[PDB]
Amino acid sequence: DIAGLTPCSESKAYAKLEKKELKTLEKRLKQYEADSAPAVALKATMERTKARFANYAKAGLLCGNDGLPHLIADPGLALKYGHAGEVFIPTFGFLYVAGYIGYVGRQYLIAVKGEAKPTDKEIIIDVPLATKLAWQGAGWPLAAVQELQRGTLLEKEENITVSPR
Amino acid sequence: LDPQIVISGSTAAFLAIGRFVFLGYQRREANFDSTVGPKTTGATYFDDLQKNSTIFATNDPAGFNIIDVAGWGALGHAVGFAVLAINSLQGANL
Amino acid sequence: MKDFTTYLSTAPVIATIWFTFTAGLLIEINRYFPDPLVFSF
Amino acid sequence: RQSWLPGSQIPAHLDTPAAQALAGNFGFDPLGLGKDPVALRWYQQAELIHCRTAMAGVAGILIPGLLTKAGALNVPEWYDAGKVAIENSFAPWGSLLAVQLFLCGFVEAKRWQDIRKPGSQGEPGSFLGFEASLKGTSELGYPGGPFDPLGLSKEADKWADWKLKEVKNGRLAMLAFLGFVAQKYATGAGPVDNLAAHLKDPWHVNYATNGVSLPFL
Amino acid sequence: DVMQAFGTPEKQILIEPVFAQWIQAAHGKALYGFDFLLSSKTSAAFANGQSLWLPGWLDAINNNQNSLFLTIGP
Amino acid sequence: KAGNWLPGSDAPAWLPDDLPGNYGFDPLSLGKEPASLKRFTESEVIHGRWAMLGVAGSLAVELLGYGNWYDAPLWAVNGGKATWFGIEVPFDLNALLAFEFVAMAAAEGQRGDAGGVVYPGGAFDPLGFAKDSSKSGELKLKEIKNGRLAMVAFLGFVAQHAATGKGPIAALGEHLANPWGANFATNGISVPFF
Amino acid sequence: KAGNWLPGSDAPAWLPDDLPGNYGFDPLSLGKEPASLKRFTESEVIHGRWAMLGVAGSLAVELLGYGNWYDAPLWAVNGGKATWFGIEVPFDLNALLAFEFVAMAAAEGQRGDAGGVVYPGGAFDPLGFAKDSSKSGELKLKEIKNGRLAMVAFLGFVAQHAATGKGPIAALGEHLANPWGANFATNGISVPFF
Amino acid sequence: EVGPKRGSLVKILRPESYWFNQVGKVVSVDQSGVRYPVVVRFENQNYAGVTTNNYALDEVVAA
Amino acid sequence: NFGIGHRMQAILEAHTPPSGSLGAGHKGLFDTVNNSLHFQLGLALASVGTITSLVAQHMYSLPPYAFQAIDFTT
Ligand code: CLA
Ligand code: CLA
Ligand SMILES: CC(/C=C/C=C(C)/C=C/[C@@]12O[C@]1(C)C[C@@H](O)CC2(C)C)=C\C=C\C=C(C)\C=C\C=C(C)\C=C\[C@@]12O[C@]1(C)C[C@@H](O)CC2(C)C
Ligand SMILES: CC(/C=C/C=C(C)/C=C/[C@@]12O[C@]1(C)C[C@@H](O)CC2(C)C)=C\C=C\C=C(C)\C=C\C=C(C)\C=C\[C@@]12O[C@]1(C)C[C@@H](O)CC2(C)C
Ligand SMILES: CC(/C=C/C=C(C)/C=C/[C@@]12O[C@]1(C)C[C@@H](O)CC2(C)C)=C\C=C\C=C(C)\C=C\C=C(C)\C=C\[C@@]12O[C@]1(C)C[C@@H](O)CC2(C)C
Ligand SMILES: CC1=C(/C=C/C(C)=C/C=C/C(C)=C/C=C/C=C(C)/C=C/C=C(C)/C=C/C2=C(C)CCCC2(C)C)C(C)(C)CCC1
Ligand SMILES: CC1=C(/C=C/C(C)=C/C=C/C(C)=C/C=C/C=C(C)/C=C/C=C(C)/C=C/C2=C(C)CCCC2(C)C)C(C)(C)CCC1
Ligand SMILES: CCCCCCCCCCCCO[C@H]1O[C@H](CO)[C@@H](O[C@H]2O[C@H](CO)[C@@H](O)[C@H](O)[C@H]2O)[C@H](O)[C@H]1O
Repeated sequence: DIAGLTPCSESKAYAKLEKKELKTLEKRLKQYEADSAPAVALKATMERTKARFANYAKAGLLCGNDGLPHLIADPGLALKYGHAGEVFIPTFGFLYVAGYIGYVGRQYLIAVKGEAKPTDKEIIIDVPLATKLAWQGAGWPLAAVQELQRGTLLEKEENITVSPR
Repeated sequence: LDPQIVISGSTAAFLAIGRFVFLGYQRREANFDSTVGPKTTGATYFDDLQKNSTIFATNDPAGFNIIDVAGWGALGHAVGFAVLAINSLQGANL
Repeated sequence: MKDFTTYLSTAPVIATIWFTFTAGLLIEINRYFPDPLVFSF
Repeated sequence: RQSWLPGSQIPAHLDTPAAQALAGNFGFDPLGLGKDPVALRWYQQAELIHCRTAMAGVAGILIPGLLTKAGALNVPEWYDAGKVAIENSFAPWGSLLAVQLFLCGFVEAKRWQDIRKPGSQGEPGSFLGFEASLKGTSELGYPGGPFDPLGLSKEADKWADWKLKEVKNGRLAMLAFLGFVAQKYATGAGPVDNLAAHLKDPWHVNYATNGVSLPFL
Repeated sequence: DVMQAFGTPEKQILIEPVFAQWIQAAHGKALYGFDFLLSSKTSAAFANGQSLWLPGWLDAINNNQNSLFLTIGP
Repeated sequence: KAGNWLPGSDAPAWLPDDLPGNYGFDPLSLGKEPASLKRFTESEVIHGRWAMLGVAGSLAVELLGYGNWYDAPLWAVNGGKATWFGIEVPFDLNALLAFEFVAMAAAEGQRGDAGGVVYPGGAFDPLGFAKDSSKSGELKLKEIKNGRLAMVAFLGFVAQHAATGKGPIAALGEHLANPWGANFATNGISVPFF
Repeated sequence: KAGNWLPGSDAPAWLPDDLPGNYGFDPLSLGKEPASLKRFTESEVIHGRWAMLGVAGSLAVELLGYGNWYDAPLWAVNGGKATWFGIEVPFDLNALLAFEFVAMAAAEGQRGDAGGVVYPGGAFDPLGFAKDSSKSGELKLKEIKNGRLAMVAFLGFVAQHAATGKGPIAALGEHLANPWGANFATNGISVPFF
Repeated sequence: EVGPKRGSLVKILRPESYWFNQVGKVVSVDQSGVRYPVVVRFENQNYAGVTTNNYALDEVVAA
Repeated sequence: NFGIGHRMQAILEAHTPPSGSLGAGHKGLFDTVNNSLHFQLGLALASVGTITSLVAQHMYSLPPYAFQAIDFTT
């Protein structure tokens, strides 16, 4: 009851979709014998389907008139109604990893800037240095904040610019 | 509701606050001839349509000509008719 | 084999290895934790 | 040298005179979080606050837990005590948290401004004469004065070891609270009951034999 | 597309446009249940318009056969 | 310089010590420019005097029994017959609205044509309490501090009413009847998660 | 310097011997700064005089039979008709609350405008007992010691009531009736487990 | 003498140059009174593939 | 020519924020707009296109013409 969206545990279109997918799979399964390789595969697929539907209905997901789970992007509606694991939690889950990648690459660039040929340390990766930085980039948020507060994350007006500034 | 009373009063109040209250401020603001110079220095007919061809002299001591009168009375008529119209539907929202 | 390991440290080889690793990690995560639409565990 | 890894290369920022003065410096910085001396100072303050808070809280968890396992008290489990205490309380938890955040923000903002400039809360006229006793000491994080009634910081013989005891018991207590959390989420019982169940059958009651910690095993 | 191809449309990323739906409910669309400004029959914004455009506006915006603030989804 | 607003924080260099009410509070650096600071110094005292009068009125209208500050203007709407101290007044909304426009226009235009004037001794200082002396500086400090307190108090009136729907004195009585069950945290407005 | 507070402990250097009541007790070093120490010296005597009056009143209200100090304010709540020596007084809570605010505001403002004044001879010394002499120092010592004792005694009133629910004289009678079965250790409050 | 030394690092203040606000190493300064005597070699080439360019005493600044 | 009203140059040269957050602000902008036909044309095309999109978005939601919204092709 957020935007007229019913829970997927209470929606009938959701159960209809589940039984429809299972009917497709068992109509494929009728063609094979008891324990064939295709029969094993289709039974595993049916089990995965039932598990997926149970696990989406168990996760408190909201469904529309089509019986499909709809995600709640808004923090405040996601945190009020228990939908933070849809978009809100994976947001910071992603941002951690993305800042991880960016911070590690940044540290690698800054570390290889000192060498005589910094370009050949970019087509030929310094793997020990890269792995050291990849391991110690797990604390990228704290290090990035502390590099932001020292004024050493940013470059000053030494960057290059076109003639009309 | 006496629309004559309402509109005469609005116009009189606005003319008063234009003559006695906001005349000095309006004269201080309207004196733009500054960095902001005249629109035209030319002598064409279309350059003259932008000059003040007629300075509206007034024997009012504070310098309150027919243009100040027109403006403050227009504001007064507008506000008086707003009062009359908002009273016309016998109420207000809040 | 210093030169061979220098070759393996080249951008395309390292990219291939790293993306094989990332894709295999994601594939194994999706095999053992199938159909993760939401963070609920 | 007293390292965490006897054969490790200790980072150069934890071998400096400014860092070897810090309590409990065993060279542990595999992520390089304190390579900036200012960040190392701020994180030393964070470590001290976390360690003292965790010591207080873990005592308040397991000491009354041990005393209710021994019958001296009937304190509920630490994951139940909030509901029990708020159902016997004069106030809702919201007003409680509000008063708490005001009272804690005041003293923590004073501590903050003392971290920003050491010895600044002793600016005369700020408090009502009590600001005199709020200058702290030469060492940040060790304020002293009214926070030191028994005067145990006035030795310069037991001072380094006092520091070390504090920081080590505090790291241990931080780990202990993390363990309380994980053991509740993995067992559903209290920490002292977890200790009892491990001591009655260690080789079949541990984190390897619950279904949470090692799903592959 | 890949989820509909694999026959599993319940795995789609269907993010509900709750901001535009909140705006719509602020204009009086009672389909979402936000009950904020003009969909809230107790608000001052709703009360002060009832002598005015709001009856017609709310009969027109809650009619789902016109194009006045169409119902929106993922 | 009277106070610090943040013990340990050294004062901004653009706030003079001779300014009445200077605690060094300009974290946004709004008064860094001297002309901006002069306008703000006048506007602070004006807002503060108006807020002192406003809080005095919102408290006197409820302590004397004529309702709260919020429900006073609901004679224009919801009927008519304005009252003052119980004495009904022969002015409807339009008449007194227009007279207020006219009177306040005259007054505030006379005030604005004076440039920056915040302490106009003479016709506004008949009892002779401020002559730019020790007492005058101390009284300016008192004025600005009571004005800041009254501004905070009127913001509190507005917020407490928008959250609770009560009056200032009614909310004070609610709090004294239940200090822990009746505060900003116990309404379902201020702290939503609570 | 009168006493040591800890035989063997040598006195702090910031506490002057000429200070009435100096036993060298500053283990927290709160009075190390001279201005802090001056404020504390005034506040100690003020707290002590107020506590002497308060203990005298809490003892006289119970020794004369008008209940305890804690139950005296329950006429404002729980009904009305304040009494004094049995004489009912025609003041409800609001009237005397406001008059107390006004009177104590006047008094303590007159006291605060005096700067640091703790021994204001004259209108407060009519019988002429203290003229900054040998007797004056001895009497200041007596005053501060009785004030410290009365502060301890009022803290005892509050704690003993919060633990037992009795009055001071009622608790004294309980203790004299059973010195070993009625003390701080026998209530289920002071000592945690028993 | 005029110009920076023959190994000094120098920053370019010619706006139309590819290395505007970029640090290059001085190769040579022509002591003859010529326009653009300072020869600056850069470690990153321009769009034409050139790594050096001639700059005036106005258009170069130390470090 | 009647002595009352604003001069756009005054309005523009007066709107210079303190804090220099916009630098000189809109100083010298009246000349730039009034002497450049391409500045005027860009402003006019911007506004005209934005209000053309407004026309499109509002004439379908609030059909002004009778028996429009039932002529679907229209
Ligand atoms: C940018 C758009 C976008 C977005 C947001 C998504 C999002 C998603 N897709 Mg879709 N997809 C996309 C584009 C996108 N996809 C495209 C372009 C294609 C076509 C190629 C597909 C094809 C596709 C398929 C076929 C499937 C998905 C699936 C998924 C889900 C993956 C869940 C998962 O793997 O959990 C992974 C969970 C994690 C926690 C991993 C996070 C990463 C690391 C491990 C976290 C760090 C931990 C720790 C710090 C590491 C320590 C160090 C380590 C080295 C040990 C998720 C909802 C799957 C699904 O089930 O959807 C419902 C699925 O079957 N997608
Ligand atoms: C602070 C120290 C501390 C202590 C004394 C204990 C003690 C215990 N834990 Mg807990 N635990 C801790 C920290 C601690 N834990 C932390 C930090 C975590 C999060 C990773 C956990 C997570 C955890 C789980 C999930 C479970 C236990 C369980 C147990 C019990 C069985 C041991 C086990 O399965 O391995 C403990 C598991 C670990 C991963 C080891 C963490 C130990 C850390 C590194 C500190 C201690 C190491 C130290 C050098 C040696 C002991 C110090 C001691 C003398 C003070 C036992 C009572 C199990 C239980 O309840 O059984 C009844 C159980 O299921 N613990
Ligand atoms: C503050 C704290 C605990 C406080 C506990 C409190 C208040 C408990 C309160 C209560 O229980 C009671 C009392 C009673 C209950 O009824 C109520 C509550 C309220 C529940 C724990 C901190 C706990 C903090 C922890 C566990 C931090 C661990 C950090 C680690 C391991 C960091 C490691 C590294 O950062 C370094 C050191 C160096 C890097 O280079 C490498 C890495 C590895 C990154
Ligand atoms: C709160 C307020 C201003 C607050 C400003 C603050 C905090 C500014 C803070 C800062 O800027 C500084 C200082 C420095 C910056 O670096 C930092 C920030 C943080 C940005 C003004 C209220 C100002 C409030 C005023 C002027 C109130 C006037 C009230 C009146 C006239 C009331 C009238 C009535 O109540 C009666 C009398 C009877 C009723 O029936 C009718 C009505 C009309 C409702
Ligand atoms: C206990 C007390 C203060 C104790 C302070 C101590 C120990 C300080 C100790 C230290 O700081 C030093 C010295 C030095 C530091 O280095 C060390 C420490 C240790 C930190 C004050 C009480 C102070 C107590 C005072 C002021 C009491 C006043 C009581 C009054 C007015 C009572 C009034 C009534 O009882 C009647 C009359 C009738 C009733 O019906 C109504 C009421 C109102 C209840
Ligand atoms: C002689 C004299 C006098 C008197 C005078 C007078 C009396 C004057 C008047 C004047 C006036 C009397 C003026 C008027 C003006 C007016 C106006 C100017 C108007 C306008 C209007 C308008 C503009 C309108 C608009 C509108 C409309 C049309 C409709 C509706 C809407 C609106 C409202 C908007 C005296 C005694 C003082 C003395 C001195 C001299
Ligand atoms: C290049 C150039 C140019 C051009 C440019 C352009 C083209 C731009 C555009 C722009 C644009 C195109 C813009 C747009 C904008 C928009 C806006 C800005 C909007 C706003 C809105 C608002 C503000 C709203 C409000 C509201 C709402 C929200 C709803 C309801 C109502 C109201 C009112 C409340 C020129 C010539 C100048 C010159 C220079 C260069
Ligand atoms: C809250 C509900 C009521 C809202 C208040 C309505 C205010 C509307 C103002 C309209 C009249 C404006 O004029 C009024 O303010 C101007 C400043 O802004 C003053 O202008 C004054 O300050 C300027 C500062 O450079 C200078 O031009 C002069 O010193 C002076 O003219 C006018 O002297 C005054 O008459």
